Amino acid sequence: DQLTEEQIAEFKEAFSLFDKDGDGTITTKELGTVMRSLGQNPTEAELQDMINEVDADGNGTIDFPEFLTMMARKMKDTDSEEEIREAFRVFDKDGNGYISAAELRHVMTNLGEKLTDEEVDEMIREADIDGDGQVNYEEFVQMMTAK
Amino acid sequence: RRRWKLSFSIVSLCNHLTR
Ligand SMILES: [Ca+2]
Ligand SMILES: [Ca+2]
Ligand SMILES: [Ca+2]
Ligand SMILES: [Ca+2]
Repeated sequence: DQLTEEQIAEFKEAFSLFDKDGDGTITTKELGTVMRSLGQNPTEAELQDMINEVDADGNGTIDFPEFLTMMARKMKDTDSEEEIREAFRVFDKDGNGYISAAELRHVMTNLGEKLTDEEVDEMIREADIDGDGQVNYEEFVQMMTAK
Repeated sequence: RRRWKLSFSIVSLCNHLTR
C-alpha cells in the first residue's frame, strides 16, 4: 500500500550492483561476480539453481521483479545470529573486531559502489557510537535496527 | 541509513544464497 521512491531507489541500486552491464537482467556470470567479490566460490550450476528459484518467466535470468521476489525470500527468512556474524566478518576483513573506515571502503568497492573517501567516513561516524572512529560488532547490530 | 542497510542486505543475501 504505497512504496516510496527511496525504497524503489534502494532496490534499483542493489539490482544495478548485480546487473553490471545495465541490460536489465542478472545472469549467472553477474551473480557469480558479486558473490566472488564477497569471498565465495559458487559453481555455475549452483548459480543457475539460485536463478531458477525466482525465474518466473523461465528465460534463465533474473529481471527486476524476479529480483524483488528473491529479496523477499532470501533477504528475509533466515538471518538472526551466527550469520549476522558472517556478514560482519565480510566487513571486518582482517578479523580484529573493528570495521575500519578503509575496510568499509573495501566492501563497498567489492559490491560495485565506488563511493568517495569522504562518503566512507560519513558512514563510519553514523554508526560510531563509542567515539573510536570505528564500528565494532555491537554498533553494527544497532545500525541494522534503525531506519 | 541507505548506505549501511544496502551493503548489509546484499552481503546477507549472498550469504543466504550459498548453501
Ligand atoms: Ca546484465
Ligand atoms: Ca527471468
Ligand atoms: Ca577489521
Ligand atoms: Ca566505535
